[PDB]
Amino acid sequence: MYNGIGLPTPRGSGTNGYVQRNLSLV
Amino acid sequence: EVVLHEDKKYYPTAEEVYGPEVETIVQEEDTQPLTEPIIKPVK
Amino acid sequence: AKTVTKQRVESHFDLELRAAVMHDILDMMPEGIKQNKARTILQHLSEAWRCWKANIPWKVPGLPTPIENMILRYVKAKADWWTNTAHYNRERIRRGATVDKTVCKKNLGRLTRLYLKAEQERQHNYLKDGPYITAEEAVAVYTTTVHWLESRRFSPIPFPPLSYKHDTKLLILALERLKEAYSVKSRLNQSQREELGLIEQAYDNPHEALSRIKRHLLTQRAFKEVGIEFMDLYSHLVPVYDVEPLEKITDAYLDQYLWYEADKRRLFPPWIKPADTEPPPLLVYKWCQGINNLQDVWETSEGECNVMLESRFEKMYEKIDLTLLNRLLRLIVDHNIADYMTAKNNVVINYKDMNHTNSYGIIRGLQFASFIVQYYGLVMDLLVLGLHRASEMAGPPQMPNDFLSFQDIATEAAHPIRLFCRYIDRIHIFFRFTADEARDLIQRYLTEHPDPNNENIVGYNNKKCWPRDARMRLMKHDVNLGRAVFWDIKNRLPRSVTTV
Amino acid sequence: PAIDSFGFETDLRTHTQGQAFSLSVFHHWQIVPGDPLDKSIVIRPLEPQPAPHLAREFMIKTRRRKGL
Amino acid sequence: QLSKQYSSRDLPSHTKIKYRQTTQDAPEEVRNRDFRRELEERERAAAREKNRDR
Amino acid sequence: WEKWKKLTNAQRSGLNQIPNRRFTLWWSPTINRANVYVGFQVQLDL
Amino acid sequence: TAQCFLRVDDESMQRFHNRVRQILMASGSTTFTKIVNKWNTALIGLMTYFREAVVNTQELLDLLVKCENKIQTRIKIGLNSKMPSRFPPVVFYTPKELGGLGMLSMGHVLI
Amino acid sequence: VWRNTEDEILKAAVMKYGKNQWSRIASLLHRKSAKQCKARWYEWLDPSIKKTEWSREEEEKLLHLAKLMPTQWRTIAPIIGRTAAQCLEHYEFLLDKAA
Amino acid sequence: WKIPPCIVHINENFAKLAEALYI
Amino acid sequence: FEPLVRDWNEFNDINKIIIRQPIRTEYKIAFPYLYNNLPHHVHLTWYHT
Amino acid sequence: KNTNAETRETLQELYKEFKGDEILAATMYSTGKVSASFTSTAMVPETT
Amino acid sequence: TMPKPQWHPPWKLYRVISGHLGWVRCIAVEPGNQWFVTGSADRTIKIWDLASGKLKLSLTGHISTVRGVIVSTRSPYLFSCGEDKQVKCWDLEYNKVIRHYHGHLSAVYGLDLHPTIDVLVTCSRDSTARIWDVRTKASVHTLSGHTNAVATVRCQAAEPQIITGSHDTTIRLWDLVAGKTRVTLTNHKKSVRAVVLHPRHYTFASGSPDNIKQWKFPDGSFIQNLSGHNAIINTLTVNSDGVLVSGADNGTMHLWDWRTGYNFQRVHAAVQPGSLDSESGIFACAFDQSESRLLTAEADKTIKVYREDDTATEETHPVS
Repeated sequence: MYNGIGLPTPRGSGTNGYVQRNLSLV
Repeated sequence: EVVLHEDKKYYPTAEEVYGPEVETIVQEEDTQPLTEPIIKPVK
Repeated sequence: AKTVTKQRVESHFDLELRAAVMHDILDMMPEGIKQNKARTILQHLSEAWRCWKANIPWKVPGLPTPIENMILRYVKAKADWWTNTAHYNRERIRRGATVDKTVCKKNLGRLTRLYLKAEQERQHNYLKDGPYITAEEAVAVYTTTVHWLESRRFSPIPFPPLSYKHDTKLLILALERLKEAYSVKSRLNQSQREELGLIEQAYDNPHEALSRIKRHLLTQRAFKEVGIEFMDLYSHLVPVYDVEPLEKITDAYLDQYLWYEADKRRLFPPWIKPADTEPPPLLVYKWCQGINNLQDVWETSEGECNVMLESRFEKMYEKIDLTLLNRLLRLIVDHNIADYMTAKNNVVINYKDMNHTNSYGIIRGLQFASFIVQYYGLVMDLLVLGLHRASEMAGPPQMPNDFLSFQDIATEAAHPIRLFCRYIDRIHIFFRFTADEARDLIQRYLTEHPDPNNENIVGYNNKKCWPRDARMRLMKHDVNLGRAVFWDIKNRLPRSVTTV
Repeated sequence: PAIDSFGFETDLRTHTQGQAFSLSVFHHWQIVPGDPLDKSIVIRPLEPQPAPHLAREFMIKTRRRKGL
Repeated sequence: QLSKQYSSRDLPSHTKIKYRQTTQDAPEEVRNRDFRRELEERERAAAREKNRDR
Repeated sequence: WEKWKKLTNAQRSGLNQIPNRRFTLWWSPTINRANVYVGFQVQLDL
Repeated sequence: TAQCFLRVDDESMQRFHNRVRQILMASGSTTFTKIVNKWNTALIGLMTYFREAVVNTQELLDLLVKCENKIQTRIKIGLNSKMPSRFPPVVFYTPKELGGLGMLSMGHVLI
Repeated sequence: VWRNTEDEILKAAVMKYGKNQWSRIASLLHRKSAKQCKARWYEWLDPSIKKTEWSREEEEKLLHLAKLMPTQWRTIAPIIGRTAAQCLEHYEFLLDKAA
Repeated sequence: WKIPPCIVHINENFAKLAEALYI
Repeated sequence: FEPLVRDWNEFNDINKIIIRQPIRTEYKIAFPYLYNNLPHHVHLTWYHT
Repeated sequence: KNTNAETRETLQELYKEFKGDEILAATMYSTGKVSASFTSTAMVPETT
Repeated sequence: TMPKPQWHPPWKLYRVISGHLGWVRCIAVEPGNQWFVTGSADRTIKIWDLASGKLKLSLTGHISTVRGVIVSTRSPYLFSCGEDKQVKCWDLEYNKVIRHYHGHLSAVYGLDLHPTIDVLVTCSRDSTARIWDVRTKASVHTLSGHTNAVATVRCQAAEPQIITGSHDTTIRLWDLVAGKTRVTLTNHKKSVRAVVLHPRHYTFASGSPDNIKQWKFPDGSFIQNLSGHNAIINTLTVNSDGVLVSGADNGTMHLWDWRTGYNFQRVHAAVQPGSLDSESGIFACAFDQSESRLLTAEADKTIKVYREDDTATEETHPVS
């Protein structure tokens, strides 16, 4: 889910733009 | 009337060079963005 | 039939400019029946362009008018093209579109020429429209500096004595500072090889040197010429001045000497702040921690208002005035040193082939120019604070204060201006107003600059980096206090000296 | 609740690969678990309020839009 | 002496001419129009606009 | 690791290739591996 | 009695970015290790000045990711390939005693 | 410094090549560089620099300026037509004759 | 129509300034 | 895909909202016009097969 | 400017004793002032 | 002498538009009279509203001075022509270049459109003209035979269809379908940079620094001289009502009677504030389609708009 997180396009950003959720959230 | 170089108007102004009845537009930046066609298409 | 691409754009512009000329007059407003010397009117045209570019008044003595008007018209066409191209590329470079490496250099050279044309004009306008500072403002500034120094009980700085004890320490520091330039010992050049030679021989025989120095300082008032060039920081340029090594050594020494003596005699009060006691991250800490320790600073119960205003002095190094500055230096140093400094700012400044003479501002690439800028900024701290509050901040001359301290709480709370720091020419002031001080300030503001149409809210600029939960909130009373405070501070500074 | 009725269709069809399918109608009103009038209940303004305060917030936000 | 060389740019493209239609401004309506009074109208309308402007 | 005469233009400028050359020789079983994406195989000369 | 929230200024981010830009621009006449010595100097000069304003500025963290990986990419382009498996991290971050290049990193954070 | 021989080699070079090609003239000279060449020509060997005695109006103007614009010799000099080193020495010389 | 072949001001308030300062 | 084209609002005021279930992109695609401003060049696909 | 006695008495004595000046007073095809002032910013602009 | 000329009212300056950043070199009016179009030596093509003079839009495609623009009566097309040797076809429904005619070998000094067929004529400095097929971008004919820059070209539906005036000081009337020169008029002594055709009189005029000349179709026979305007003549433009405007290159613009050859008015405008006086000069003139307004495009980066004077009479302005 692109829930308003991440990049529009991970194209010219120097990353793969991969997103994850902060596992230590609580 | 000591005229700090920041102001220093040479160059008589427009109204004074042309006169009181001729209008004077100055159009730098334009209206009407590029994507709005001049001639429109029909539908 | 090949296109015009990117490498033939300048070449093609000139093919067609000089074709157009040859069509234009040298064959359609002749009557030079013989053989119309078009090959020579084109030579004028190219020298008219070189002279425009070098800022030389080009006039060929006898040359018919139609030809002179044709040439002037076409040089102005080429100059409009050249300048608009410089604008265009500078925007591209500033935001980041080219990496091309000949455009970066062509454009640094184009804007250096344009800056020097603007500058030679500004010096001519000085000598024509006369000292911009009146004979009433100059006298108020002079008299106010005298009252400062006399209430401080300053003790003017004397000529570096003959058997002074510290001079080899001061000269050793000078030369260490100068070698730091050539730390790497690269391919440097002839001129840097020669400067390194001078440093080493004056490192070996430290008294031939000091003899030479004090001789210069005593007799010389006409110096060589300095060269200029720019350092391109991709978002703006920085001037970089190149002075001759002999005088570089005499100034390095004078720099060290003036700063040592000024700090021993306590010339600069504690709010003048690139100071040696802390780094900038520590000043930010001390400012936050000075605000927070003001007395009842966070209370709004009775309707107070704190205002933190911060700005810049907007051209000080460039409307310093060498005659007023000579006299204001004489209040402080030995008339010999005052004259050396002031005559050393007035040199010939030279880039590839353009030359002009500095007469108005200050060369910031001299080595005592730190001293001159901070002393002038002291005078303008005095015009902003007034002598009474500036003397409360600096505390009694027998018992100075530290950076943002006062003596008691009465004196600290006796005025709206609670803190003041002036980095080299950046100004950060902190006011604390009561309800009626604020109301009267805003009254006298509106009386003069009336805002009936609630348009004060529009100009206000905040920080679009915090969330709106954390930015500034523009209510009527707030933005009107902000503007009144600024309007009141910008009125203390004559416009011929500096502005805001 | 009409509150949590939103997008539940998409949530269900997504989780079950469209196998299930939901149709909805209003059926009746009911008491919301909230105490509409308590001042000591404050709003963490974006985190989801637990049941004791649904009507408290409901009032605050609804008037904040409309009732002042 | 017509060569067989060729070009990427001379490939067929844009092969129909858009003719100016009825509503845009066909040479017919230009055959009709009264221009002087129409122009006088619009110029007055603009002057009124920039009057209300200031 | 590894603690006059007058030179023409292209000697007084242009990089020195030797330290690049030896960085590549040192790191070379990585810069020259076999599991690659696209790349067409070739035998060094002799 | 109060808290100060810090951030790096916008014009200081832009000045860092222009400084890296002229590293990359004047590096077709430097050797890999001098490109990385200039990167190391600029990045220490930023981190040791700001030091916790950098943690709180979410726009720096991106600037540093993109700028670090532009420097790495100029070294690849200096050799003649950008294949990501010819150049694992080991060749850039290995200290200079073990023969690597000796980069110092701040772009391997999670943003 | 400078010696009759070099000064004349300079003179000859300049008068041939022209007064903006400083690098080649420097190349003719052994141990002299274009900065020094240019300075020497524009202060001592240029023939529009006059080494004569001061008209009385020259001098009275001199003192008038040196009072108007104190220690700015490069700015003063062209307004009276000698180089700033000449102007400076003669101003101290009038000051000391009246000392 | 023959063509040849190609190849200071000072205000007076400076005075009143300087002498106002000496006074 | 690469993005098709490229200050203050009141409906986004955080004091006036009630987040009981947080919006997600599945909803914003299921109902293009209800859950999105300026929804342009959009196909509204639905199926209750 | 009523700032102090130094300034009041200064301007008094200045407007009293100060009289007009002498040296700088005196010393402050076509011709070519156009072309000169156009390819040189260090001149006052003539446009004719 | 001649009959007595008609009395025409005078024209008075009434607007001065300023937005360009270099010489303004060509100007043209829409068919339907809503907007005119200027092409300038700052390389842009601006499109101005003709009522108010507001700038609606500016197109930037060229690489150098745009030296001529024109707008098609039959299709929603603008054709531009530049010093980069390129001729472009802007389509006005996306505001985009769609077509480009390649093949000249130096700056293209001017360009015209055929009103009946879709063909284009362009004249350039390589001393030739060319006939392009609007739709397949192909050169159907290369009108060669001049011996210098072909300063100007006009085309008409009657015969001959193509008239080019050049810098070797001669005029040629060309047969289009044949594609070769019928008649060669060598009456002018200095380069011919402007020629114009009467809307309803099978006649045409040709200007040069010597004097304007009037001539008669189709074999190009002398009719009369017109003299008085002794300056390099950049434009000639003729009204429906026998007004003939001749705008020159040293700024001055004279107004004449097409028929009797009597110069009744002489205008000398003043340059925009910061201009030299040698930066007065007129590059383009155009009558609007109501033939009520007269626009001019100037060497001081201005568009000067003149209108007809409504309160003058033969007894206010006697005719000589």
